[PDB]
Amino acid sequence: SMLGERRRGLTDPEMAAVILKALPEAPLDGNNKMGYFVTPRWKRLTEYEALTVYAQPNADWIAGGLDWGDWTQKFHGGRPSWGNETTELRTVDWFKHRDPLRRWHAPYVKDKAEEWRYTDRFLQGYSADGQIRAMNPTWRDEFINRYWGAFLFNEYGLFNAHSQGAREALSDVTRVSLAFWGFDKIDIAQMIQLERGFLAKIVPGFDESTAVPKAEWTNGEVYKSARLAVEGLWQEVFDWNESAFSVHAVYDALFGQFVRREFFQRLAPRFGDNLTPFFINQAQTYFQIAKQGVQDLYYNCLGDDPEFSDYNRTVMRNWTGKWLEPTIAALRDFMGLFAKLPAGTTDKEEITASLYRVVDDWIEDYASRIDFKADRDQIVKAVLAGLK
Amino acid sequence: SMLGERRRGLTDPEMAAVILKALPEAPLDGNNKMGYFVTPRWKRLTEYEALTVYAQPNADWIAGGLDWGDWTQKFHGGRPSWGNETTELRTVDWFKHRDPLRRWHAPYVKDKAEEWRYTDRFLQGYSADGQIRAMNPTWRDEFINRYWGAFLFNEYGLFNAHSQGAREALSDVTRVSLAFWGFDKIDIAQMIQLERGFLAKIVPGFDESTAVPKAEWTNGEVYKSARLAVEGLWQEVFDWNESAFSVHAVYDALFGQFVRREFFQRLAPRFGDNLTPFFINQAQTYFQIAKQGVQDLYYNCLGDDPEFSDYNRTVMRNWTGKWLEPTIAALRDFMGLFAKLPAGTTDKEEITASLYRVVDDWIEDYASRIDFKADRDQIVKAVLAGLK
Amino acid sequence: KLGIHSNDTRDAWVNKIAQLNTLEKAAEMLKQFRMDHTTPFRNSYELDNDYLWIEAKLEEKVAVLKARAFNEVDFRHKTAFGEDAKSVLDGTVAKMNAAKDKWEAEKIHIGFRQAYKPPIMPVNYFLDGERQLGTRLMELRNLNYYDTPLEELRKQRGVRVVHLQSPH
Amino acid sequence: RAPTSVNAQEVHRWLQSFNWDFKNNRTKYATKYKMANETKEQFKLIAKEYARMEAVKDERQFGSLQDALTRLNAGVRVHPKWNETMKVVSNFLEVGEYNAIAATGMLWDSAQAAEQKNGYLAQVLDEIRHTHQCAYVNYYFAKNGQDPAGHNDARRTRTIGPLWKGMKRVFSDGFISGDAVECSLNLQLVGEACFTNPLIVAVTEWAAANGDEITPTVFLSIETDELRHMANGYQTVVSIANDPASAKYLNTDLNNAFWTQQKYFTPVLGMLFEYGSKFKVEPWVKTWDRWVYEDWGGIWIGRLGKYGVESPRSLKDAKQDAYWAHHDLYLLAYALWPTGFFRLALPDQEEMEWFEANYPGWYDHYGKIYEEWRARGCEDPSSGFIPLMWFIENNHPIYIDRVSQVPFCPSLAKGASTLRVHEYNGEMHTFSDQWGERMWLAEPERYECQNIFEQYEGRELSEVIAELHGLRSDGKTLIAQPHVRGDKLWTLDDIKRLNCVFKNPVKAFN
Ligand SMILES: [Ca+2]
Ligand SMILES: [Ca+2]
Ligand SMILES: [Fe+3]
Ligand SMILES: [Fe+3]
Repeated sequence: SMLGERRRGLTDPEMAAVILKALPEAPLDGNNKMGYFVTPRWKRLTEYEALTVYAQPNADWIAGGLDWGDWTQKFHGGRPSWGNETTELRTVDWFKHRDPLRRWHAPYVKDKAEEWRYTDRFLQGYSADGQIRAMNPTWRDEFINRYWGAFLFNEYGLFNAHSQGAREALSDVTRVSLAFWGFDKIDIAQMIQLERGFLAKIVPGFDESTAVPKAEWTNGEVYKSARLAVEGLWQEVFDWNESAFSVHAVYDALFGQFVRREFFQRLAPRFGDNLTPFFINQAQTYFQIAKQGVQDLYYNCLGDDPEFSDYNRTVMRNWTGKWLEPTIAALRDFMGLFAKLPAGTTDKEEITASLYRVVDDWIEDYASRIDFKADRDQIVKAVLAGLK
Repeated sequence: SMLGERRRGLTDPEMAAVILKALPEAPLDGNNKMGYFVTPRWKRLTEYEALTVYAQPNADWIAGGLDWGDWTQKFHGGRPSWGNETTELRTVDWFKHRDPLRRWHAPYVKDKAEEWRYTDRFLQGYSADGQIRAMNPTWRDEFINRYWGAFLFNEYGLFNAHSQGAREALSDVTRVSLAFWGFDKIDIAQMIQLERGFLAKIVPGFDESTAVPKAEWTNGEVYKSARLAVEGLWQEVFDWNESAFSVHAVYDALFGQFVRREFFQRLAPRFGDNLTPFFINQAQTYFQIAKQGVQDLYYNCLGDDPEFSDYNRTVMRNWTGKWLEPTIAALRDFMGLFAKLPAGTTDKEEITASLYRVVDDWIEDYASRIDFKADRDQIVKAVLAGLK
Repeated sequence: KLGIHSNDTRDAWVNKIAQLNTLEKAAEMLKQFRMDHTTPFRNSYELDNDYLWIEAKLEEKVAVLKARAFNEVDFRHKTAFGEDAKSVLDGTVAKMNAAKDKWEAEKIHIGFRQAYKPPIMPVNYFLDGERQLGTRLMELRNLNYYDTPLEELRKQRGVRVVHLQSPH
Repeated sequence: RAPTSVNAQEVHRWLQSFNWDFKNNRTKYATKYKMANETKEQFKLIAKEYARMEAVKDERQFGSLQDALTRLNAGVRVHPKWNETMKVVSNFLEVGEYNAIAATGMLWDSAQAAEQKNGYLAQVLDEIRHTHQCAYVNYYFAKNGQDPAGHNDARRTRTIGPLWKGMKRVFSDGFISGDAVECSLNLQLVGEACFTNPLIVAVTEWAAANGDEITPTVFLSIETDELRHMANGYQTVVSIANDPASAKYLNTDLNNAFWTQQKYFTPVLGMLFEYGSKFKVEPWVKTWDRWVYEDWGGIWIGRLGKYGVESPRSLKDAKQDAYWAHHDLYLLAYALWPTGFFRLALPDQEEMEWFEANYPGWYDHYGKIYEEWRARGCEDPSSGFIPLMWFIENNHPIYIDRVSQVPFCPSLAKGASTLRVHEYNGEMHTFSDQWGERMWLAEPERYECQNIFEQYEGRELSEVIAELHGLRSDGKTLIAQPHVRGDKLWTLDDIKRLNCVFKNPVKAFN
């Protein structure tokens, strides 16, 4: 019926009157702030904190927890639902972390959703403006489809490296930031395939199939030492804090930043390709989004923990060193691609300047934070020793 | 107080009871489709058509109007609020036009807003990732600050060219598309300035002042004929369709597409400039969006009008020849910018080819639509003459 | 001074834990604490309300010391005792796949936790074990889970049945 | 040169080829089953499209909240009983959403087929949206409500009471501790399929019946995300149904899963619905029977039959123990009202007529007790009376199941009254049913959760509340109350003077 059948307490005369009659004449407490007891990272409490902090039911025996008692149900053997034992790192309070961007689900999907639709329009303009006409056939069929297409699995692998962390993180603020770091990675991977799928639609004869890129990844040479580092950070690491740290503050900051930015984002232009750099723009904005959180977690919080500063800083340097090597190995194996580029596309003087940029940045954004002594020269020379 | 003081009929038991009692058993008509009497362009009437079509109170003496009688108040002298006398074109119904993108206000600001936010994120990730390091100094300080910047006034002029149309357009659907074509142009002009203001922040010594690019615009040679054409389209055309048609189906289709895409989009990537191509992507997207509306109005509705097709085509051919000449002059002078580039940046063949692309795109997307007999060889040859 | 989060019995252990300044007894004391105060097989339940918190406050001190008194290679392959992480994991899994029943398997897993739980064993190997050890325990346990009547099951667990009330 | 683009499906076409083989490509969690890496997911989503479909729902929801609803003062014109009830429903469901995050992350790890992982991953995100959605409901009610206490700090104040322990079992620990597959049965196969999904809508029905338009606005959004999780749960069984181990463990983990969930919600939901409201929608008996018996245990379970899934054996039994369960529970809840973070109310004349009408014999037992309690002054803070006292005086011990954490009083209950007490290695254990007894007997080290009496034993009530900040702004008035009126609110002092001292009830057996 036009009026319907269900009567509603807010609008139904009889029911609403009963509700109104039962109402007090003033709120039974003037304190209307849902996260009032939470200690602000900034001047005022943000919606981000009120909605996130302490949603995890940890007891006090887990740094920061506010509940009490053992869990109600545990793993066969007795393993706690969550516990201190799942990470080498120790802290005064696991709830100290704060995403500099204050990203909860809402803002998070709002931004990626805008990007998705911005992306869709971009592709329709690009195709209608016929920009594909100025793109180098070789670069397209060989470097974007094969090598770039194969890097899809690199990002994809770094994504899955977040599965355990999504299950073991010791706090809500760390769990959300972490899940977003992983989601952004799968995003990029799917974006590399999106481009390949696009090209297929406007470039007859272009196969979107992963077949080619996959084989270059699984049984290739360019990304051999690379895949080994990924299969390691993902399946061989069991400490959630080691995966997040190692991946975002070691592997991906060196190998990843060099490949995405110092190779494609830098060479794609010279081949009349404004398409790929469009997606690499996203992956780089994302990288910088994550980095702020990854720094706030492992440095501001852990590395600078008022009681375990020394401890963590040591364990991290330990990881920094444990992975800096597999990283370096994955970078030199990448060099074998520079001899694939048409003769006269890039001299080593550049590679040295770009290879030094990935390292230098890494040093100012990570290594120097945990007081890890890194030698720019030895690093650069090491990966170079595999070049051409 | 907690409950408030104003009583609402939807919630106040007493008032609601009064409203509920005066209500009918069901709706007094089952046709709950606002705009139900509008001939849909597609399967079913769209929200875009319903919220727009017939909003303009035209009387039957202005093709397609549903009202009757003269206006209530006219200009001193007798000039009608709206009238046939403000355009040379004729049609059987001014309300035929449909924006292929069905953009009414909400969708429009939604997309531009996403673009604003996405742009904001881009710059932060671009700046934080330190990408200017790789941008060639000369290209940045001379070709972006001076020449790209100067192009800001070209787009600004084209924007202003839409002022009269906003007041004179004979229908709501046409007015709205016009307003959006114009508003998209002012935005581009502002993005070109957004880029300069940005470089001023991350590149020490870069002056964001518009003086330099403005002196280039108002006094230089490279843009001389372009400025002359723009000043004319803007202020010497008193016919709202000649203005919109000539701007989008002649001048911006040739000069604009050449400068944005065949010069800047094409050359910036060569000088390690991913910054400008970012904004050009928007302009090209906007250009492709407008083209659809422009083609629907001038080609599908007017140029193919069942009663005035041959007439409108004659007039648009007239307008095309009128503005093709000053547009060729605009391109001819632009050719001068090539001699300003670093030796070996591009050659006569690359320029001639890019020139032929633009003209061929123009010939099939516009000229051929009205049977304008355009000769590609002749146009390119006339422009090439400006190659200093 | 009674409390749930702050109480004498707790202030007592931090006072005690503080005296530690050698990874030696620290590591040893953690294992003891675990043997007496954790799991159904604990030696006592007198710290029931505070053991979880103290255990962690203990693990902390053991971590800081083990970090300062261990080289990088060992810190991730050698237990706080001196044992070789891997060798243990593989031994415990070797024995677990040997167990002739749930009852045996059960004792191998629980005992494993009490002994090598970090900061003793490196987390990587610990959870790696937790994967295999837990898989064995469950496989045996969940096999014909309901066939054994409660009466008989109760004798197997060996509980002191103190009271049974059932109108049905 | 036609305007072209690429969509979710188009990219998802090759998502399956994203995973590659290598020695260590295996789950990090202990399990008894093998999920086929050949499994597919129903919805072909990409991170980006997923973001878009959820941001659209957000815009509506938050638009209604911040605008139309705020203008209608929808945050205030809600019945006092329901404003309270939502402190529990929203925050308690919040933990379910939050642990479901970890749960699906664990399942995302278990999955081998790239599509199944993506399916679970999609949920990981939904649960995060739900965690924040439930958080927003309390947040909104705290800011625009008639009583912010409880809504504003349930996250910490919920730790004072016993109802919370049980919630954690089915919605926290149940979702993540154990064979990943068992955790999937708790969460998706039973949790969401049998309870969560339909209660979400049910909650909106009761909310609207009581003036709450805020909750319907948020829960209905959350609702829209549930068909993906159930599909994830369904695909879980499909991914193992082809494995021999499955036929050897699936039904046993599912039955434990069924009992685990029903054990808490059967009594708890009925109580929140029928006692935390003024206007009713439908007797819990009706609802329960329909949900669990005909829909879940009937239609839904019937679909997986072909996959080797049988109706839980403890099903008949669950029905037996159900009828008076929620009515039995509220007695304990109100009796221990000072341990909550919300305000409870005693049934009024209209309600008592409703209960008796729909639950023959309700008055002769619960009705009379409540009237007895009220006449004695349980609502007035100068009476010095707390119903917990009535339980002591009439020798009616209140125990806590060692497994489910659910409070039960066998000497008074009109529902089940079985009681099994054991002792093992110096500790006593109390069980309320044959199924939970078995789980402990078989897996004693999985359930070592200290009950409320164990922790509070010897402590004076007033100081337990004080230490856990069970007070309101003024630091004098309690958050919890034995009535929902504006005046005569009990203070910590009114409690201290009672001189109530917690005792471990199992100790009576010596
Ligand atoms: Ca000149
Ligand atoms: Ca040449
Ligand atoms: Fe959920
Ligand atoms: Fe769900």
